[PDB]
Amino acid sequence: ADLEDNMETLNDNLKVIEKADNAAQVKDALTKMAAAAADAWSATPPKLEDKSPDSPEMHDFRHGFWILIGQIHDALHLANEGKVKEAQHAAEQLKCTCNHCHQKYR
Amino acid sequence: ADLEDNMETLNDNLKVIEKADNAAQVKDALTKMAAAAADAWSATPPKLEDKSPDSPEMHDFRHGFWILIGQIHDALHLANEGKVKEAQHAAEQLKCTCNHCHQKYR
Amino acid sequence: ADLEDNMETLNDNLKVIEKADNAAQVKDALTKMAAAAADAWSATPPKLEDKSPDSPEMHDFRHGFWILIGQIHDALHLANEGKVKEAQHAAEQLKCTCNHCHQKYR
Amino acid sequence: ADLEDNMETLNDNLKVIEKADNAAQVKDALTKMAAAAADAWSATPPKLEDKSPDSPEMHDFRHGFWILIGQIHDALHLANEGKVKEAQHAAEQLKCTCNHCHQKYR
Ligand code: HEC
Ligand code: HEC
Ligand code: HEC
Ligand code: HEC
Ligand SMILES: [Zn+2]
Ligand SMILES: [Zn+2]
Ligand SMILES: [Zn+2]
Ligand SMILES: [Zn+2]
Ligand SMILES: [Zn+2]
Ligand SMILES: [Zn+2]
Ligand SMILES: [Zn+2]
Repeated sequence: ADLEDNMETLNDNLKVIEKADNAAQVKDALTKMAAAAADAWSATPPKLEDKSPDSPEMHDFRHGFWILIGQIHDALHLANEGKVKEAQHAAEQLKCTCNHCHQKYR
Repeated sequence: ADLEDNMETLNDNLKVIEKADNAAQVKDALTKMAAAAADAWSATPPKLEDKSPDSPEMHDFRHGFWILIGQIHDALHLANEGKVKEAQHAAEQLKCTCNHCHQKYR
Repeated sequence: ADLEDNMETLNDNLKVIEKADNAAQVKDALTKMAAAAADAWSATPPKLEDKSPDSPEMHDFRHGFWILIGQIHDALHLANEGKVKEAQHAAEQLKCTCNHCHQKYR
Repeated sequence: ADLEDNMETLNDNLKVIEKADNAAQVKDALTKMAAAAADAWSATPPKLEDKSPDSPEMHDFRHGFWILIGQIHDALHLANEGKVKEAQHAAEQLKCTCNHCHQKYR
């Protein structure tokens, strides 16, 4: 697993999608992101090691991945339909979710 | 890790919600189901062990957990809102997802 | 935009989906169901005409459609992917939602 | 009915959340946005009047509302729970959607 590695996968596969040529490239990218995001679910981050897993921050931290997992789920559907541009637009809109979690837990 | 133990978690906890006397017991059990479902997302079941990880069956398999994870998410909100009975309903409505996936790959 | 006709639309198109021969027949059916569900969202059922629209019953009632709308939304993706059978399965799975709402508000 | 009636409500209720006091003020405003979005789903904007209802921009348009509705839905929960801080957040993340869909039809 490892949290840092999962974030490597996310950041890298997002870039690919920004400069992807076709739907197939977008599928493969989003699919790998989905796996990293699901894997990162139960990772206790550095800045929350002193709290209980029952804490609001840990529930809020896990809540962030629910949002990310859902967006990728739906974004992959667009890719499967051959809609490269609206898949790329949805890939871009993950950033709002990425930034929100970082801004207060990273 | 073990997919068998992930289903054990999902089953056991679904019974816990079935008879819970307060929100805390529901919240906690739902949280355990979420971690299990997110764990099980990456797995490869027995009937598709030899088959490729990129097969239509495996795409639907992963998709089934995307639905379950998404339902567990909304249920937990309902529990967090103190709406215990509605969370218990929502937990019952998961069975459509459990059964649909079982009807085939189990 | 009557609630009875909206429900007539849901039930009739659910039958259409069961015996559909192509993706477009499923797409069209789901789109009609999507409209009926979006339309019925602001409705008040006979059992709660008396009650205020800000009551818990109406929140839970309206919330029922959020789920149905969400489920239809997803099943339409499956239809657009050419996954007709899985779209039919997802349609079959809607009845957990249909029955949950009827078992109390019908 | 009426597009402009629906859309003006969305930015107005945003400004309540922009600087609200409590879960009360936020929970109310969001529910009005939930009714505006569901009513807007069926509507046809002026720019793509000539294009078929089966247009791929009508689908971009409709799909854009499924995401807004879905995001409203989640912010509403956080407000019910008493997470007034996080409901604003989540309400902040709605902007990525608004301006995206606006980057064409507005
Ligand atoms: C929480 C809910 C998060 C979401 C959603 C995303 N990220 Fe994240 N990220 C998060 C944490 C707590 C950390 C710190 C890891 C650590 O051990 O310090 C990160 C880190 C990254 C990094 C690396 C930064 C570093 O200091 O090493 C990257 C490159 C990164 N995150 C990218 C990223 C992307 C692209 C996301 C969505 C598309 C995303 N993250 C979501 C917490 C969370
Ligand atoms: C696929 C998308 C699945 C979903 C969603 C759920 N389950 Fe499952 N389950 C699945 C498989 C492939 C199997 C077989 C595992 C094996 O190796 O035999 C199972 C098995 C179970 C079991 C039996 C436990 C065992 O001895 O292996 C239970 C009790 C079970 N599943 C429960 C369950 C519940 C409660 C679910 C949702 C609420 C659920 N499953 C979803 C595949 C999938
Ligand atoms: C509430 C959240 C509901 C959901 C979700 C669904 N239905 Fe429904 N339905 C609902 C009500 C309150 C009523 C009664 C309408 C009235 O004024 O009497 C209905 C009614 C129907 C009917 C008509 C049956 C009758 O007794 O007259 C049908 C055929 C029907 N509903 C079908 C249906 C289907 C197929 C749904 C999902 C796929 C569904 N409903 C969801 C409230 C709600
Ligand atoms: C499409 C998928 C849209 C989304 C999502 C949002 N908006 Fe929108 N908006 C859209 C259109 C096509 C129009 C033009 C309607 C018309 O005929 O005038 C609008 C208009 C507005 C307006 C009115 C502007 C004015 O006439 O002065 C407002 C205030 C507005 N939109 C706000 C708004 C907000 C706050 C949104 C999300 C939070 C949002 N819109 C999403 C298309 C779409
Ligand atoms: Zn979608
Ligand atoms: Zn777009
Ligand atoms: Zn909900
Ligand atoms: Zn209920
Ligand atoms: Zn889906
Ligand atoms: Zn199926
Ligand atoms: Zn949420």
